[PDB]
Amino acid sequence: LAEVQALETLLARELSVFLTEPTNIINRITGKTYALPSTELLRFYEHLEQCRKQGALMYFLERQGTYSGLMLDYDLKLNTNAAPSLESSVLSRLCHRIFVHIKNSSVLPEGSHKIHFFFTLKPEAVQGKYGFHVLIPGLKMAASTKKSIIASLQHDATVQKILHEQGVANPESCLDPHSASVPSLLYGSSKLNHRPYQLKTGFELVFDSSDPDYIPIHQIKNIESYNLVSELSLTNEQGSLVRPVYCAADIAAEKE
Repeated sequence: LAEVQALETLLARELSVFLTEPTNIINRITGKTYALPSTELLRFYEHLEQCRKQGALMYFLERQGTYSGLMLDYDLKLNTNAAPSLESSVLSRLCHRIFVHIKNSSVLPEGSHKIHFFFTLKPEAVQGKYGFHVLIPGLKMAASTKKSIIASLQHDATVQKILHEQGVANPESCLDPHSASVPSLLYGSSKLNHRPYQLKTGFELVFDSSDPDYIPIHQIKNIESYNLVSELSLTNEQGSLVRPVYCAADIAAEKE
């Protein structure tokens, strides 16, 4: 733990400079809030990944803010008491359905862009409920656009059919309706009494405004070869694999 303590004091000395005053990151272990600029987020995520690779206990939260990446928090009750299979072919269709509502939102920028979907599930169940996040960290959109996509996915009959076929006993009440507001847990961190979400697989989706009908979805190879906490952050913009796709958003109106 010696090398973990060295990083913990390093984080404390590098983030104390950004202590909130009369907010994007919360350290629930220490109860201190910080206002980090985007230029300094990559160094922060670089230090967390070091602590993650050593199994350090951390509990950092990331406020989704008004304009950031999209997260979908599912809390599913399964037909059996075992964790969901979540085969790659099933999650690929989920990506397609999620993207159909993204394209229909009319916020995507012009040109060719790479979208990355990430699926992390909770290791153990809480109150008989299993959960998994669908992180689209590089695709930055407004909070209202997230509520539109979330509301559409709640009524998406195709998504409900897939979940029910996988054994989900609550396909209509599993998607958190407040997914656009809850802070995103950084990858390696979790509550003291709960295990951290583990990344199963990610998918790469290439989209071109020229040909909108061609939507190839391929699985990501060597995801663990990247700074996972940085690639999965909804507010990171300096990732290597995940490159930001800035969607249309009225910044000020979205805050008001």
